[PDB]
Amino acid sequence: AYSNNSIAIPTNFTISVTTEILPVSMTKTSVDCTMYICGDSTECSNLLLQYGSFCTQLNRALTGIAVEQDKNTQEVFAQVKQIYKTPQIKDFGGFNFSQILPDPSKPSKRSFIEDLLFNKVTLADAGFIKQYGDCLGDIAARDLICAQKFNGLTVLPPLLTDEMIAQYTSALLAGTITSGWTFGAGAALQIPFAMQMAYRFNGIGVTQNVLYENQKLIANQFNSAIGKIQDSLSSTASALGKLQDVVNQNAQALNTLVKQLSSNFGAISSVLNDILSRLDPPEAEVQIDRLITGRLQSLQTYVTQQLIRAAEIRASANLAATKMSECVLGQSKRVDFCGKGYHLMSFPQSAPHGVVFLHVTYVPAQEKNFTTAPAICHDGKAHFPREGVFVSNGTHWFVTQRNFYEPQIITTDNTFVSGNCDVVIGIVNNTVYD
Amino acid sequence: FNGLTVLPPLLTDEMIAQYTSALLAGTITSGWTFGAGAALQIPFAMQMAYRFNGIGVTQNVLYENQKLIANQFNSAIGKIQDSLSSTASALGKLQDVVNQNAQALNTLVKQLSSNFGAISSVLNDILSRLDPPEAEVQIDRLITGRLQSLQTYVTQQLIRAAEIRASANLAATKMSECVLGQSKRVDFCGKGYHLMSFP
Amino acid sequence: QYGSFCTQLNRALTGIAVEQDKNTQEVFAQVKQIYKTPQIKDFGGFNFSQ
Amino acid sequence: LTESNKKFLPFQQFGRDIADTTDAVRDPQTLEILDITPCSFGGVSVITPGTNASNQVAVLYQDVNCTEVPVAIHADQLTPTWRVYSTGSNVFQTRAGCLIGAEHVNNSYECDIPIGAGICASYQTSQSIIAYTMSLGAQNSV
Ligand SMILES: *[C@@H]1O[C@H](CO)[C@@H](O)[C@H](O)[C@H]1NC(C)=O
Ligand SMILES: *[C@@H]1O[C@H](CO)[C@@H](O)[C@H](O)[C@H]1NC(C)=O
Ligand SMILES: *[C@@H]1O[C@H](CO)[C@@H](O)[C@H](O)[C@H]1NC(C)=O
Ligand SMILES: *[C@@H]1O[C@H](CO)[C@@H](O)[C@H](O)[C@H]1NC(C)=O
Ligand SMILES: *[C@@H]1O[C@H](CO)[C@@H](O)[C@H](O)[C@H]1NC(C)=O
Ligand SMILES: *[C@@H]1O[C@H](CO)[C@@H](O)[C@H](O)[C@H]1NC(C)=O
Ligand SMILES: *[C@@H]1O[C@H](CO)[C@@H](O)[C@H](O)[C@H]1NC(C)=O
Ligand SMILES: *[C@@H]1O[C@H](CO)[C@@H](O)[C@H](O)[C@H]1NC(C)=O
Ligand SMILES: *[C@@H]1O[C@H](CO)[C@@H](O)[C@H](O)[C@H]1NC(C)=O
Ligand SMILES: *[C@@H]1O[C@H](CO)[C@@H](O)[C@H](O)[C@H]1NC(C)=O
Ligand SMILES: *[C@@H]1O[C@H](CO)[C@@H](O)[C@H](O)[C@H]1NC(C)=O
Repeated sequence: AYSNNSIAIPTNFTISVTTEILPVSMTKTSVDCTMYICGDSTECSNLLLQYGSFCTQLNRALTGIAVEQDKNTQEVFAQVKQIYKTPQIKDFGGFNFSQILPDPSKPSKRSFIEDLLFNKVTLADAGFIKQYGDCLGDIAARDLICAQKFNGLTVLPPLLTDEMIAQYTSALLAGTITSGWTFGAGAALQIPFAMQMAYRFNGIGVTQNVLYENQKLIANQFNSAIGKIQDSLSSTASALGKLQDVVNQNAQALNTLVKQLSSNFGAISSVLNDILSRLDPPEAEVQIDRLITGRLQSLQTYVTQQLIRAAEIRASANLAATKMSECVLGQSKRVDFCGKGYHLMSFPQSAPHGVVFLHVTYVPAQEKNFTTAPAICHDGKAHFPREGVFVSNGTHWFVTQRNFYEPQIITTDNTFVSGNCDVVIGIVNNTVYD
Repeated sequence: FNGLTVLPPLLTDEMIAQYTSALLAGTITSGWTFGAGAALQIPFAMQMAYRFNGIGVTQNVLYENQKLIANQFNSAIGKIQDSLSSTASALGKLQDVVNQNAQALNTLVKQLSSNFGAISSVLNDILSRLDPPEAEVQIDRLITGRLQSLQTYVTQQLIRAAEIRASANLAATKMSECVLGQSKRVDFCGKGYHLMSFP
Repeated sequence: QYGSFCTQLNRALTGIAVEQDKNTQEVFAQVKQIYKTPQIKDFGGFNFSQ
Repeated sequence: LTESNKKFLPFQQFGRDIADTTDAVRDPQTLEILDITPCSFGGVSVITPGTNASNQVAVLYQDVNCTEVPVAIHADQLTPTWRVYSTGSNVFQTRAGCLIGAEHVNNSYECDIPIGAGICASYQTSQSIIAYTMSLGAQNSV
């Protein structure tokens, strides 16, 4: 409902907490050059020796990918090298952080929401276990992991354990709740939490008296938002599609690489054993060469897709690092970067091969239309407000701030004089008491 | 006829135009308020005064010189329209993307005539002249070549898709920051002191 | 007799198409409320007809 | 070749694996099922300082507990000066396999050579290879 003399000013507000999930790293893998192609065969290894440095390049690329995965994790989570511990007190002016602060009861010092997130990913760490005792004498055939292990494909463990990542996140949380943004620019400087919230309110353009007068309501809204986030996490399971997608893609790539070993590639048989069993060597070289070419093309395809996926994950990790540095270590004025609305704060939470951000924002709730004028005329002078807008309650004229309806009587401190009343368009007549 | 097809986009151009029209109406009738929540009405001159305060110039400068600024804006829009209607090389990027994709597809089609070391590139006149166990060698050579061509095409497509994804992410950030608000980043929403953007 | 060579190509092309649609949606679907152009054009001398 | 618990069909002779590999074979003379395992163990990493520094190395065996390290790597039919790295004295067990050839210390330093699962190796003073838990940083409080 657009008009040239009508404005709408919000009266209430809502404190909303949103979730953002960003993949940070993927699984690191290694491939045996000889045991995948010519597994346990001196003749085939001798033939493979005539292909030069084909697989050294593959090993180099995979090593670079693993190194960059560790680097991505370090850049995302190691912003601060000082490990602040959670204070013994919880007097944060009515704010309840028990759902995100670490819980010493668990064997891994993780919070409730972190436990939910780590239990929401159905991966079971298939690369782990299988400690060369599981692939031993048993009635059943080999699993999908023993097949990879016996054909030269391995998974390297990450440098940082989940407990160390949890410690980093806990230090970040303690710093951001006990010092504000000061711990990112240097030494951590203590400040009561309500004062920090007032500073953020001033940052978003709302005077801190709004926070001070309505502290209890804001604290209750924050607690309810955290509870709703926890309930949503504990109910649904499709919010973590990205991390599960990365894990599934990597596992599918490895499984396809294993299952490609049964292709004939134009030879008499895909089994290397029953070529040297039936064919004399100089006749067997042709079949062995065809098999070598096919199995060497498979590895190149796998490595190329791995490099592309690594580039995508590196971009995601860079975005996550920027988000941490800007939303968590400070207050961001970029729109739609740290949550929809006016950004207040963010809280980091660790996830399997990823990070989770709890953005806290300020949203106006109920608007009310009013009549507004660009300027107020007086005895040969025009008046404009220093900070705020002019609003009339049908009979009187007041000045009020932008994002919260708080009318004030027009005095000399509110408005400044510039020019005369004829130049300005829409300037209305009203009295300005001193 | 050789198995290569083009899938239509999910969103038609009319739906995209509707989205852009909604964005324009919101940004001209409410300011930046419609991005952070409910759209709140405000007269346009007051919104321009708010932007002037954002760039560090007192709003009385806008109020006193409203007509001149409006005329300058109209003249700038007219000059932009004339420049668009005169030249044609300003849209090199989109035409470049279209040409690259079309050239890739055309090269993939034209690669079907390569012999790849076989007697003939035509599959029909190998099974016509050679008995099957002897024809298997030629068929295998042709299969290997035509399977390598597809892999090269797919790898190039993946790299181009990554580049386009980066460009789309930049476009989304530009929309959110320049259109849904006022940006203080230098040289991000135009050279100078940013006021507004229109998609 | 060449195994799953082309299933991977199909998977990659499908992912590319899906991400193209996702790119368009992320760029253009920021707001889900379709505001219509006002009947008035009294924008204080500014001309948006073009 | 080892003894197998797998059951073959009465007329079967070979057993095939998922990746078209021979798993178990029935002995023609004594009708028993023997499973076939490759004698090449994948997952051996060599931790070394530069060749200009020294020649000492520490070997890491992935996903193996050091009780069955000599069995896994077939240390019986191996040359000397490799059987030293199979059954040693500086045996340390980590979550990323277990490391042989490096002395374990309880002092936490900054990471020098990342091994995995929070364990890093370094070459320090005479000189020897030490392995330790990496340090995230200096403890602090507000
Ligand atoms: C614009 O404001 C003038 C007064 O300055 C008023 O007469 C006119 O009706 C307004 N325009 C509309 C469309 O209401
Ligand atoms: C704002 O909303 C809360 C929650 O409904 C309510 O308790 C409070 O009275 C409202 N404030 C105003 C000024 O309407
Ligand atoms: C914080 O919430 C938990 C459960 O949500 C509750 O047990 C605890 O008492 C709350 N904190 C305070 C100070 O009431
Ligand atoms: C304020 O008034 C305008 C015009 O009279 C109307 O279109 C608009 O809906 C009103 N606002 C509310 C919140 O009712
Ligand atoms: C607008 O608010 C003022 C402030 O109390 C009041 O005196 C005045 O009567 C109100 N106007 C109307 C029309 O209610
Ligand atoms: C305010 O002053 C102007 C000239 O200074 C005059 O035209 C107008 O009528 C006055 N308004 C009222 C309500 O007296
Ligand atoms: C806006 O420009 C068009 C052509 O550029 C013109 O026809 C129209 O009259 C202009 N608007 C006004 C209000 O004059
Ligand atoms: C084969 O002959 C050997 C030697 O006499 C004997 O030990 C073995 O039991 C025989 N196996 C069968 C299946 O007859
Ligand atoms: C190894 O490199 C260092 C580094 O300069 C050098 O001082 C040393 O002489 C080198 N060792 C040999 C044996 O050359
Ligand atoms: C195998 O490794 C585990 C480590 O989880 C260890 O507890 C166990 O004792 C080892 N096996 C033997 C036979 O010692
Ligand atoms: C290091 O800690 C282990 C485990 O407590 C202990 O057995 C060992 O003696 C310690 N080393 C030294 C030098 O004290």
